[PDB]
Amino acid sequence: GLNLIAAHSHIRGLGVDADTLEPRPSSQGLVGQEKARKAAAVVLEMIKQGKIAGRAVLIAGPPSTGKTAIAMGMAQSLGQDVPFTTLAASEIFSLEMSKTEALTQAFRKSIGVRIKEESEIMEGEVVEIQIDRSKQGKLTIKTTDMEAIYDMGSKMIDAMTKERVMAGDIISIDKSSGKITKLGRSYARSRDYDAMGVDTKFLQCPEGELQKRKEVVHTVSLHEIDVINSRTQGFLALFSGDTGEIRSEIRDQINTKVAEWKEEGKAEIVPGVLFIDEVHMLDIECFSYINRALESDLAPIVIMASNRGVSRIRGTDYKSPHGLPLDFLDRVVIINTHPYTPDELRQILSIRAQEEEVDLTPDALALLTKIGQEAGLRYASNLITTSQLIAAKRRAKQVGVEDVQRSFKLFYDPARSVRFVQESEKRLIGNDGVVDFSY
Amino acid sequence: GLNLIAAHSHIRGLGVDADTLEPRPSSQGLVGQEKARKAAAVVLEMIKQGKIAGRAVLIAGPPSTGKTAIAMGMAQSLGQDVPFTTLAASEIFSLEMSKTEALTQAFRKSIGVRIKEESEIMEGEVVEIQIDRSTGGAKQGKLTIKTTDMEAIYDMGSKMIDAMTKERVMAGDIISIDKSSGKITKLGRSYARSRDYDAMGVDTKFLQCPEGELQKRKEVVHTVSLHEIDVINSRTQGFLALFSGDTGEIRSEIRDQINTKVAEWKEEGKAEIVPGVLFIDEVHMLDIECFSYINRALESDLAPIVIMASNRGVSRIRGTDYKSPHGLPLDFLDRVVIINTHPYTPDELRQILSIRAQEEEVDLTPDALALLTKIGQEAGLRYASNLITTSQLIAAKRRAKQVGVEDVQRSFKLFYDPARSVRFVQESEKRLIGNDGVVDFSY
Amino acid sequence: RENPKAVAEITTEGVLRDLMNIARVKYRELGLCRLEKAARPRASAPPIEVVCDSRSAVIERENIMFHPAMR
Amino acid sequence: HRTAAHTHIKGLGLNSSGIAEKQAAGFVGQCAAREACGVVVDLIKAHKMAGRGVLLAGGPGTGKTALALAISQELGTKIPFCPITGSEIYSTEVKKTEVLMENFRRAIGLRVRETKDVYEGEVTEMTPEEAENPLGGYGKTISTLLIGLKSARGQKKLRLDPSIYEAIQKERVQVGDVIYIETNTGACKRVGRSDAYATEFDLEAEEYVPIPKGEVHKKKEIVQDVTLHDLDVANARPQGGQDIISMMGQLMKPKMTEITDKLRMEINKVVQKYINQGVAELIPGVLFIDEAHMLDIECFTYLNKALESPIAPIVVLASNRGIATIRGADDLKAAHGIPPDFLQRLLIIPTHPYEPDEIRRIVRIRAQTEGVQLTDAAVDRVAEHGVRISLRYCLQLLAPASILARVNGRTQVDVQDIAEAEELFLDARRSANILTSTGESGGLHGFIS
Amino acid sequence: HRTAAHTHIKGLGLNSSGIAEKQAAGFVGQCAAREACGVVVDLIKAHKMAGRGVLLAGGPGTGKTALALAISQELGTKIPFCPITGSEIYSTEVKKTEVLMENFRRAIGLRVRETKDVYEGEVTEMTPEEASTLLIGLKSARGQKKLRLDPSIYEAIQKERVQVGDVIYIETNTGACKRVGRSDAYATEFDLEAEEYVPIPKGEVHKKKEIVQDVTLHDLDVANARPQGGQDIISMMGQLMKPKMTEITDKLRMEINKVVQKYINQGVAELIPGVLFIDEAHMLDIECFTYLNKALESPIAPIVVLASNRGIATIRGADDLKAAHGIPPDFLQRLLIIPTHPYEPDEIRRIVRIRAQTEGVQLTDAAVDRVAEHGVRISLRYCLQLLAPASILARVNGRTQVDVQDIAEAEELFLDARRSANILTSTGESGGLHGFIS
Amino acid sequence: CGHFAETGSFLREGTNVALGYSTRSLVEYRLPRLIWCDGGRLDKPGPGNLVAGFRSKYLNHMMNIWTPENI
Ligand SMILES: Nc1ncnc2c1ncn2[C@@H]1O[C@H](COP(=O)(O)OP(=O)(O)O)[C@@H](O)[C@H]1O
Ligand SMILES: Nc1ncnc2c1ncn2[C@@H]1O[C@H](COP(=O)(O)OP(=O)(O)O)[C@@H](O)[C@H]1O
Ligand SMILES: Nc1ncnc2c1ncn2[C@@H]1O[C@H](COP(=O)(O)OP(=O)(O)O)[C@@H](O)[C@H]1O
Ligand SMILES: Nc1ncnc2c1ncn2[C@@H]1O[C@H](COP(=O)(O)OP(=O)(O)O)[C@@H](O)[C@H]1O
Repeated sequence: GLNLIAAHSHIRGLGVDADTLEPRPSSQGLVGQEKARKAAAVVLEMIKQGKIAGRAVLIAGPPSTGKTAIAMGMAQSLGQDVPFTTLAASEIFSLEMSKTEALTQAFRKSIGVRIKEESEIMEGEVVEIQIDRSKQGKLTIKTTDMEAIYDMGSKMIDAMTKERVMAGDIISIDKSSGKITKLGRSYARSRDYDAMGVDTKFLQCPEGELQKRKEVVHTVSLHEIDVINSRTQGFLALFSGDTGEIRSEIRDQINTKVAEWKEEGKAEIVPGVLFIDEVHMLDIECFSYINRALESDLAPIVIMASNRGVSRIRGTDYKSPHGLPLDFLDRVVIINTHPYTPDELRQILSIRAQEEEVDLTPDALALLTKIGQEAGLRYASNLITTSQLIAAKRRAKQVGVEDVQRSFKLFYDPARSVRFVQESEKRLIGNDGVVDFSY
Repeated sequence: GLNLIAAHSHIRGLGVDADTLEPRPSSQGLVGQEKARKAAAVVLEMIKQGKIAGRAVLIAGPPSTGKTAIAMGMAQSLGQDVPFTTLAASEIFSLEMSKTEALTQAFRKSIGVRIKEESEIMEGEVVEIQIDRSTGGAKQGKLTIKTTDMEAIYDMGSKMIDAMTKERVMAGDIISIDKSSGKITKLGRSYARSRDYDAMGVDTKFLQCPEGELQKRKEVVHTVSLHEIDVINSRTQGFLALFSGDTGEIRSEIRDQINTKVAEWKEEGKAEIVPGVLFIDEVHMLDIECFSYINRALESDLAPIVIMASNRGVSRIRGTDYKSPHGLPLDFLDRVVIINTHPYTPDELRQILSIRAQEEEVDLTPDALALLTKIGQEAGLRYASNLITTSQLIAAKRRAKQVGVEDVQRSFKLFYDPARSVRFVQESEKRLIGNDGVVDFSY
Repeated sequence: RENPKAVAEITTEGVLRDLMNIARVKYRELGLCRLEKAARPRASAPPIEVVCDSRSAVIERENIMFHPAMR
Repeated sequence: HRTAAHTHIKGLGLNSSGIAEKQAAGFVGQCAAREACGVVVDLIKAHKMAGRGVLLAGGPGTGKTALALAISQELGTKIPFCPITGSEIYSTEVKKTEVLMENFRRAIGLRVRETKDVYEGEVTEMTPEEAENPLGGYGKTISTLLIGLKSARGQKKLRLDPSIYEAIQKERVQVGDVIYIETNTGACKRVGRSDAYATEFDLEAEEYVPIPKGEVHKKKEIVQDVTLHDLDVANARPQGGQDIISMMGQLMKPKMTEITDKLRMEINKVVQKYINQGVAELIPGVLFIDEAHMLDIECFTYLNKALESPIAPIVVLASNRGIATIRGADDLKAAHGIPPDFLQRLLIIPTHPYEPDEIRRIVRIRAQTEGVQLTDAAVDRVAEHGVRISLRYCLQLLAPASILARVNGRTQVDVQDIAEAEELFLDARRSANILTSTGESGGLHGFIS
Repeated sequence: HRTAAHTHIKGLGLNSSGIAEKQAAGFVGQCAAREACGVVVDLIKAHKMAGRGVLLAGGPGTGKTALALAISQELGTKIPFCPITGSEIYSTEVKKTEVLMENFRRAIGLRVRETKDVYEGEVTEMTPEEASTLLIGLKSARGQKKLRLDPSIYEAIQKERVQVGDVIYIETNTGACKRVGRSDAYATEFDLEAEEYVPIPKGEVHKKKEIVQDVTLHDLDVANARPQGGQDIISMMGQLMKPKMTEITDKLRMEINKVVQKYINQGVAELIPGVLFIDEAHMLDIECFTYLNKALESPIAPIVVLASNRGIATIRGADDLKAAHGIPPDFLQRLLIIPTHPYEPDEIRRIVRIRAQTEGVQLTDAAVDRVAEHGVRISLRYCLQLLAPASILARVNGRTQVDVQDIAEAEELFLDARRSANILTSTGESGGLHGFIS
Repeated sequence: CGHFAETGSFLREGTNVALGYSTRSLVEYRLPRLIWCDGGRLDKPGPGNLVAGFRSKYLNHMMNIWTPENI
């Protein structure tokens, strides 16, 4: 389909016993990281129970230690039912709005408002419109399964006139609003005309009863209600962006009304998760805002990931662990992800090969595990796709060691690349611009 | 006219033997710089030949060594046949668009699409217009037109009668009509009808009648740049942004579509592509992001030749903190051949001053030209050239017909050269505000 | 559904109604709407136009630059 | 009427021979600089030259700006004098090189004959005529208006195009109004009601105006002064048509735009037609860039190309700085704060400090300019400042001393009133001593560093 | 046709087995790097994989951009190849992470095979059928045809000022129509009218032709983000009204992916993921690589090829961090890295000969020798730039071919940056009247 | 700063006269019909511009998320 195979496609959940939260050595695509997965499962429990507002959890560890994979597994195991905003810290440096607005919006995205509704919608093919003046009229609609005649009021005949409803059109009438919509024309009329206008499309005739009373559940972000109230047709801004630094007094009204809906039982508030990847790319002004943002009843749980050691915070010149302010880190609990043993690498490379539908020979998987130990998980992972293609070029049935070896010959790992950069430094643009182009 | 006398007004071309590319010792207003003028003529040849795309040439040399002069000489020796864009590198630091977008538009301006089209134009003196206007209007009407060689009468369609009334076309008016559009341009009033123009003031001009046939096909050769086609396609009056500015960053997929369509028109033979020149004056005002873009913009098939000038030595590249020749990064300079301009000898200064004394209406006495030449060696070509204008104004104050040594001496006394200006600064350091902000106002 | 602007227009003591019109009232009370103009543009021009020797261009000029539905 | 720093300057005070009179037109001294500024005035009045550069070079308070404003008076009112500081160039709307070009073209003037071709009369009939369009959804449209105009010596019936009816309609014209119509622009003005039926009992506060004398149709001619920049702005933000773009362009917020070279070049063609038609005189003027050291190296590098333009004003720079760092080019130091390759383009008029007797003369010129009648011992007192203190500090004391004398009931300023002015109103140096002595240590009562 | 820098590069020149031929398709050498690029071509054409990164790493002038344009030609015109420089993303309109998103989606293609039914003819009849439907009669030199028109296509025909005797173009399926003109059978309806008269169409009144249309996912974004073209006439005002880029929400891009997959399931559209190539990736900053890191994890992302010529260099936006290639080591782990090495003197000779015959220049053997000498001692790019000037100089000497004389003249008219730097060092020795500005 | 049609005679004008909108720009952008009419405008469908007709239908309707069937 349109979903291609990605880096985290094999991650299908968080892989824990739902009773004890004890992880198992592999399941749902994840391997190892047992304590981090158990901690992630404990966070997922308080996400799903929802009463604990505004906790912050940092996933800290070296590159290629499953910090993003665990965040994906937590999102998969949380399901579609609960909001899971996934934000790269780079996304907050908007030109169209301030960083604190951009953080506010991401916070607002992560709280759902859930509403359940039944409403009467009449949908069908128009058979005839009949009109009398002396205003009244009659409408004949069919499904595949019914035909009926409806009396139309004066305003309803006007709406039909304004919207140019013909016979053979498919129309919907929401009885709750009274508004007509034209969905198209019935495909039976495909021969009715030789040429058709640009805005015309054919449909199958509606099926079953003419007017239906489906029960539907709706979950909308607080961010959506904001942007809808931002301006007269603000819902269009939900797609184009095209929204300002929304006034705080609008959000003040919306929070007050959403509380009324929860008191009256019109809605259920569904607090979800914000995951900020590479949170060390935020600056001192983001972090100091997030402190106050977390300390509110409508704050989600915030997960975040960093691979930085002791490193300078952005927007300042002093260093700190993870690249984060200690004033901020005091509000955080930290999950640490470790490197992988060769046996855990061997499993992950098998899971990747299965997800990529690559049949490794046992020796190739062994050699590929050595490369994963010597050159890193991502490099050995990327050699799987490469060796499959090289094997296909020789029409091989299985990826042999010779296909991994040629993959290793053709594509350098980071360490071998850094060595190449050091070995050829005069042929390459230095940090001071010097280079020699000659032989 | 509206063109005044300006620093380059004497440059009429490159001054090179078109049969051999041998530079003549002086011609067309250029003096010396022979090797540089030969090189610029070889560039000029391959510009006209078109077959070579996206080469970049730097003209490098000390100030006042004729780098702009050679650039203006190439522009004057290309003329209208080839697009010629001049860009000061300061110009791309727009607030409307990113500097790589501004630099893209400059490359797009330098490729012409040449489109040849015909229309029947009808032109002559109006002998009569009858329009009945029968409550409504434009019902029916007849037009009589003559040249010196023919006369004809025409029944007009109603939307032509609107055009005639819109242009208030009158007996004796000399008009052209483009038939397919139906626009009417009044080229003038015929002299024989002058007395009928009782409302026209005495300042009014008159013309003789048009000559030959009333109707002929006139063929127009349009040249439109790729930038104009890009901007036209941006919005419902996109061309209107070619004047006001207020183009945004034009979307890349619009340009990519246009490149394909222009390749179709070329293959269909409907249009020709005419590669021009982009001249980037003082290119060292660009920064390291700009040079990285230029490196690959030059590799496009629809790239002009780019010509550049730099005053700079080994100098700090903008947007970074290290130094390179010309102030240009070495990776960019690898893509560039360099033409050097040298300092002038005293006789070449004498000739350039003589040329500048012809371009302004100045008579120099032989001793005044010798003194200005001496000042030219000592104080620079530009300063002595500005003493020419000053001396003529002093001579005119004393009502002299020719500029004498006395006038040049007054000029040298009244207006300091750069070195004496620096010496004045180096003496006045307590009265002039220093780099420390310190200054003493006491006597 | 919840906005003071609607309520302030129905209450008979127009207090908040006037507090919301301060700017438009005083602008008018200063006479700036009646004071002579102290400047105007020294030049004025109509829009630049494409000139194309075709009838479709003339129609499309009338459709856009003299757009009937906007007009 | 109000008195300002340069109110005493009236001109350069030169002889017909172009030598400076040692005290004339408000100046004292600077004679060599005033003579150089005279030759620059000659360069400007002789239209022949474009893009020559002049630098007034000299310490603060040496009269560089007085020289520039004296040039502005010797040129008179006809020639455009366009003063700016280098700090005006940093716009938030458009690139700083746009502002330079706008100022370059504001410094070139045009005087142009214009024929206004107009209809004027009392509206005596107004009758619209319309068509039922095909189903475009906006409904019927007025096809034309028939309007009757009455003047004192004629009448017309006009069948208007509907774009002129929209001018008539947005002008809120009625039958019985007096109106003016330009066939140039299609624009309409409601002049008033007729003086017929001018009954007092209208709340409408109408201006009743007499019937236009003469014929309904008129073809008056008037002479307009405009700059090239006025034409650029008119054509970049079109507003004189009755089309929808011109209409909406009056409702939108006005904003500056980075007018293209393409537009400016084609306006050169348009203006040169006016010259060849004999309806326009081109009158190039001067751009005075005060505080030119506040320009940056991008401004200066643009000025290279801008001055090479085949039309450009004369540019007069002023700078007050020694060897100083070029702004935007912290690697580069040069004299005057001007890039060394740009300085090559200019003629430099160095400007020198005043002598103590010149200061005495300036103090007396300035005192009588402000109307401060001032005793000779009081003049000597004020003129001992300017030597020991800046010249500006002298001139600034004259107004406090006048107030204090008048408050003391004196008709004229004595030495006492200056000696009180000296005490109430310090110079920078005495205040700088107060800082260094009081801020000699930190504390509750210290000055903040 | 014109000859740009790479116009001799026809492809990767790989064997059937994917081994590189030592000189083929206009490459010389880089065999190991051409073979590695061959596997990248296979990766792309398989269209199985999202978001794999590739890095081309090596000195300037080592052919990194030849290789990327060889890939682009191995993929052919079908597969979208989207080239940018890393400096192009610093837009003033929107955050640079939005600019990256727009370029990722330009690299994913969507192909629709549309049958166009065109009726072009003189309007012989226009009969309003209802009071909705129109019947129109169209005529060519070869017959006439009646058509039943839906009220929508009727009002399009009626919004254009079509009348009987006009010549029109109609697309039956799309509903597009154009007034081609007035038929010249009416050319004497008046002696003058403001009208354009065209011959009657002389072919069939009906034509059917099949056009394989290509769009991209970014085209679908732009069309869905805002009214485009004739939908938005007030755009003519500029300022607030012009079609600015806006920071598209991933709500929109997710909802576009839904609709696009619907038409893939109907079999109407074919998805074609392609390539985003970023040259001078060292011009990307730390925030861009931070975004790329996430964006490459999305299920749609194209294959990304990067080039860099930096050694160990500071990453932009974090001068505290120095890394190889100027690429953060965090992100470098994600990339398949292909090294490009310098050329031998004999390889320089062969490239000179390849480009000579591509510019149409022809050389003596000693002329090849002297140019190749400049390639070894100065730069490959310099010696190739000698070829065109030397041809002009030979031409104006009347010679049919370039010889040593014409190169020895070209090399003195047109200096390299190295000899130019020597001139700057000798002449800019002081800030004198004839010195270079420091 | 624009063109308009001058009245050449008052005596010959008469009492009933049609006032056309003559106002035009003196800046005057000549374009070939190949660009302005025959498919150099990418959005204008016709012969030659075979893309615009397809692209208009599919991007604005068929594959457009706001069409009611997609919504
Ligand atoms: N425990 C695991 N089980 C299976 N796959 C994993 C595991 N940890 C990491 N991976 C995979 O290895 C790659 C790198 O891990 P990732 O978490 O994305 O890196 P980082 O540690 O920088 O977040 C991804 O493709 C991820 O799916
Ligand atoms: N070889 C030459 N022949 C004629 N005029 C010249 C020549 N070289 C310079 N000039 C003139 O002298 C002035 C300064 O030269 P210019 O080309 O501006 O030098 P640069 O651009 O390198 O500062 C210009 O007015 C130019 O026209
Ligand atoms: N030669 C002079 N004659 C008369 N007044 C002068 C003279 N020079 C300067 N002034 C006056 O002294 C004051 C300061 O001079 P100013 O022009 O401001 O110096 P600058 O502009 O160089 O700082 C101004 O009021 C000016 O009119
Ligand atoms: N292997 C090769 N075979 C033939 N020609 C080459 C080869 N490599 C480079 N070239 C040519 O030399 C030029 C310089 O290489 P280029 O790819 O621009 O270097 P880079 O992009 O790495 O700086 C290219 O434009 C190309 O025309």
